[PDB]
Amino acid sequence: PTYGVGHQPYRVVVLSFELLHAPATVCGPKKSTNLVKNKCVNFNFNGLTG
Amino acid sequence: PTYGVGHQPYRVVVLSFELLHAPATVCGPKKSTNLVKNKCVNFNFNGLTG
Amino acid sequence: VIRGNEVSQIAPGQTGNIADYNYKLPDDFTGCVIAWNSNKLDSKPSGNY
Amino acid sequence: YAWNRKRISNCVADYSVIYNFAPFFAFKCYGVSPTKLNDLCFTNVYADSF
Repeated sequence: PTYGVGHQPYRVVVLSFELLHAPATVCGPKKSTNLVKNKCVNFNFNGLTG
Repeated sequence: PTYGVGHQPYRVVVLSFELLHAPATVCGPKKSTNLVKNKCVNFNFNGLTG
Repeated sequence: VIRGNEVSQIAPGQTGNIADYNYKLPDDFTGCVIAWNSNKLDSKPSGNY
Repeated sequence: YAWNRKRISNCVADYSVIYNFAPFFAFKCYGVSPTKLNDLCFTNVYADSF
């Protein structure tokens, strides 16, 4: 405990992600909506917007 | 006081500035200079140079 | 847990001592790093070994 | 105002031993990088302390 701040304990947690290429299993709390077809709408397919 | 450094109370003061669009009212003790005409001179008007 | 010098070397494309011998991150790393102080949790007056 | 200047020359320099001496966070190097300092050669080194 007598050491300086440059030698102090540091806990490190690294979170690593994978950018799609698979069916998504972990996703946020955003509520899904029923589909609509044959209309120009704004879509959100697993974080893919357009 | 026994909490970690990430949850410690901080005092914050933000200074918001307005850039021109009005007569200048807030600056310091920099001395003004008598006006001259018809000479290629360096000017400094309210903080703009040239 | 790491030391205070070694916080900066957990980064993509950075060499050193702990990054090339203990834990290497890829250059296309897409993720987040969290680091925090642990003075009252992982230290002892006689030496934490 | 009276900082000492020490000239370092005619020696090989191991830059990995600097971290064990003082409790600092990291180097602040302009132009070069601290991790690559072990591999290139120089002519004159100057050290100033204040």
